[PDB]
Amino acid sequence: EVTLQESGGGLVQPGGSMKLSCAASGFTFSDAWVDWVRQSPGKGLEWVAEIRNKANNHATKYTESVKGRFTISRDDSKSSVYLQMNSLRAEDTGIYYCTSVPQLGRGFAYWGQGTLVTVSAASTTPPSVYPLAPGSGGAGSMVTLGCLVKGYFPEPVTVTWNSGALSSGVHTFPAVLQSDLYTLSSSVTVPSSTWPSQTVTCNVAHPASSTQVDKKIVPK
Amino acid sequence: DIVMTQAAPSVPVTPGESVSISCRSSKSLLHSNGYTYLHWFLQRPGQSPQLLIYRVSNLASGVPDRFSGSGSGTAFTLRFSRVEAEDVGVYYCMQHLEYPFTFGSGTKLEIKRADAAPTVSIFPPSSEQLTSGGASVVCFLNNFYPQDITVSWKIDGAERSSGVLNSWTDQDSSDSTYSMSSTLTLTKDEYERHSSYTCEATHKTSTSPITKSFNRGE
Ligand SMILES: C[N@H+]1[C@H]2CC[C@@H]1[C@@H](C(=O)[O-])[C@@H](OC(=O)c1cccc(O)c1)C2
Repeated sequence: EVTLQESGGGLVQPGGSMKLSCAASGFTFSDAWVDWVRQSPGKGLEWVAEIRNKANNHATKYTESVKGRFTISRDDSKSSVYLQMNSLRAEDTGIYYCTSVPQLGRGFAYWGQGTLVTVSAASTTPPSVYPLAPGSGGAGSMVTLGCLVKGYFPEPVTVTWNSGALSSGVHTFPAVLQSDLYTLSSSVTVPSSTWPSQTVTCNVAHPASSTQVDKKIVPK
Repeated sequence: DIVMTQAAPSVPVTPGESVSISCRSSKSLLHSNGYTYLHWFLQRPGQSPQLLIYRVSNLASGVPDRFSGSGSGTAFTLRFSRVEAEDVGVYYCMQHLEYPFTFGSGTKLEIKRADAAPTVSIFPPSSEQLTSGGASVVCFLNNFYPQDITVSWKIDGAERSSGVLNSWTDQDSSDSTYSMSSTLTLTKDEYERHSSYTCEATHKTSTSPITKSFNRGE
C-alpha cells in the first residue's frame, strides 16, 4: 500500500518560516528520489525542489525562485522528507505536494494529497454557519436546501451533509473572498419525501480554528 | 528552461469517441541513455495530480487501457480510444529531462452532453443571520449545460452589481453538468429598506430569463 502524506501547512506570516513534512510508506523509500511540487492560480504546476538518495550523495536541486530560502532534507530512518521554507512571500502561497520517483525512468509515480500554505498577515477566524431552507412549499418532486458558511479565514473548511450520509445531490462551491473574509455555500437536493420528514443537517469543520458546527435545516 | 506547450486550453468531446491531446517541448527530450523523458498526468477537480503515462508510452499501473501515448523528440500525443464521462479533468505533460522540471499549462477535457436547464433556487436570509445584522440572499443555479450562464440581481426592480459573490463548480464527473452559486451581500438595514428580491438567470436553454424572487414582507 503506497502513500505519501504531507503535513505542516496552514496560515503563515509574510517573512515568516514554515516546515513541511512528507511521510512515506508502501515502497522502498531509501532508493527513491523525492520532490516537492506546488500549485497556484496563474502558474499551475511548478516544480520546487528535489533530494536524491544516499547512493547519489543526497544531492539537492532547487528552482531559482526558492534557492537560498527553501531547504529540502530527508531522514531515511523515518522514511520522511522535509521542506523548510524561510522568508515566505505572498507568491509562495499554494498547494504543496510531495511526490517521488521510486525507480529510474518511473516519473513522479506517487503523490501526496497536498497541503495548503497561505502567506498572509491576516489572522485565523472561525466561520458562522447559516441554514438555508426553502420559502414556499414543496410540490415539487425534489427540494433543494443549503448551507451558508461565512466570515472564516483561512481556507479550507469541510462541509458534509448528515455526517456524510448524504453525498449524491450535493454541490459545495469554491469559497469567495472579500471584506467579510471567506464566504462558501453548499447545496443539497433531496426528494420531497425525505425533507422535512427526516432530519437534514449541515456539518462544518474549520481545522485552522478547531471550530465544528452542526446546523439543522428547519422549514421556515 | 525547457518550455512545454499545450496549445489547446480545453477540448470538447462526446463520450464514446476517441480524441487526442498534444504537447510540444522547446527542446528534444531524448536523453543520452536513450530514454525520452516526457510524462502525462491527470488532475481531477479537487484532487492531487496522478501519473497516467511515463516516458512517452508506458501506462502506469492502475491506469485504464483506453489511454495511450506516442511521439518523439519534441511532439507528443495523448489519445483516448473511447472517452468516458468520468474523464473530465485537466491533462498535463511534463519534461523530466533537465532541471528545473517543467509542466505544460494543461488541457481541460470537456464532456459534451444534451442541453440542461438550470434548477434555480433563491433563499431569503436565515433569521439567525438577521439577528446578527447581516442579510445574504443566496441563489443556486444547479445542474445546467452548456457552461455559460449570466446572473442578474434586481432589488425592487432595479439592478444591483456591487456586493455580488459568484462561484462555479467544475463539470460534474457523472452527469457532466455545471452549477453556480450567486450571493447578494446586504446589511440587515439595507435588506429592510426594500421588499422584492430577484435572481434572474440567462442561459441558452431559454429565450426569456429564468426568474426567481420573493418579498421580504412575507
Ligand atoms: C533525466 N533523469 C535524471 C534527472 C531527472 C530524470 C530521472 C530519471 O532518469 O528517472 C533522474 O533519476 C531519478 O529520478 C532516479 C534515479 C535512480 C533511482 C530513483 O529512484 C530515481 C535522473
